Amino acid sequence: GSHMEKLAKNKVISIDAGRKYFTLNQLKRIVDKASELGYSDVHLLLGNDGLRFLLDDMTITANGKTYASDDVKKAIIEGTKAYYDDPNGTALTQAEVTELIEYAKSKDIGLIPAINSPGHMDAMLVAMEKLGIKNPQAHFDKVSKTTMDLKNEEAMNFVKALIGKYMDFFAGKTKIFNFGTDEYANDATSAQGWYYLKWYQLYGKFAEYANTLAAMAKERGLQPMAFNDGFYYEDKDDVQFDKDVLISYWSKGWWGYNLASPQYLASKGYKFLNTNGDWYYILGQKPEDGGGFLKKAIENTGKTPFNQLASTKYPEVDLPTVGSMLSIWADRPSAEYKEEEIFELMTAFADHNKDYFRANYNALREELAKIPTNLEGYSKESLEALDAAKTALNYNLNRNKQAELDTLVANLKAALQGLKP
Ligand SMILES: CC(=O)N[C@H]1/C(=N/O)O[C@H](CO)[C@@H](O)[C@@H]1O
Repeated sequence: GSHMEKLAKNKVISIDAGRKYFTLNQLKRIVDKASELGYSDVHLLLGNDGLRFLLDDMTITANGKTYASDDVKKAIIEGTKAYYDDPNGTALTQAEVTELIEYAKSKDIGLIPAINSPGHMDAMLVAMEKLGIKNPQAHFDKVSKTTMDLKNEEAMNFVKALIGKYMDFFAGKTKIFNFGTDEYANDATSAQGWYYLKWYQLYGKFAEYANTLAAMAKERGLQPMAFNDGFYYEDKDDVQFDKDVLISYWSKGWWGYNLASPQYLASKGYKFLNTNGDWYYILGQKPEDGGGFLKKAIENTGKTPFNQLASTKYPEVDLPTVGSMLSIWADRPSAEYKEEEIFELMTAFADHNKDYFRANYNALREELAKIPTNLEGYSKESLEALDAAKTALNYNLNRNKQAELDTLVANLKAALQGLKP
């Protein structure tokens, strides 16, 4: 409602760097563009099908043994390559992600990492086989290639420990950690995972897994995030979930795929990051394919309100959100990533919501850096003018006031150009 509240909401661009590889530089250009358009965060899937992030030390202790760091890396590379051997690269390094966090911090952009499980973990599944964990995959109408078997303790201990090490790295570097939990063995159930889980009475074990991951996150000072799919499926509460989880809500599903309504989750106390399916772009999707092609995503940045949760009509239904997230996915990871399409889409979201997005502070930052470090040998006339310009700076401006901001920075330049001994 207020100027302050709107700017305090999260405005997030999501990048699926799990299915598909992105260079440090491509990610830095995304954060750049995120900063310029007044976003607050970049949500970066690192484990999503492919596992595209390796820590310097990947030693894992589970199952009463330890798996050598070198073995863990080699296995993961193999797992990720088997999902998709991307010719542009395999995994980002620790040094790369650390630099991306520092860089994003310098531009007032948070990073929100995601490592997906128990679904979307093709690469982890293969890696576990290579490390001597047999049959880690869930098994329904056929053996899953995507999802871990909830009954396999050996696989479960390994993954939990692996997610731990990832969370240890992000602790004190990022505020939020997304553990995902979307799509339970959809490839093995004709996209009816949750129905299969309830049918087999494994849904309770699903919640246990999810609740464990939320507690792990919290223990290490990370806000846990997850997608909506798995929580209180079909609005039933026979099986309980951690209430502290930030729910990234993208859709209520479709016929026979009966996700909890956002009304039901709100009534359970959840906060949402509005990740509306309407805003999805899948790299390379064409009009003729239906779903999230670029021109529909761009049109929806106007048509679907900022605060509208999927399946609800806003403002008739008005549920509290912490902010909204626009998502770029790489379902066919060999599709070409075309920066400008993403930029055009980010820009369109920001342009239709100028009251939510910050102005562009990059020019201001450039100018503040041109301030001399000592500045003790200049006149008092020169410095009074620089004091007054520095004081008149406004960091609270939204995207409707670029001009108002540019003037302020112009005066800072003039005062800096105005100094003299
Ligand atoms: C949370 C989520 O969105 N999960 C999948 C998805 N579910 O509808 O659609 C996207 C685009 O097809 C996929 O890339 C996602 O991995």
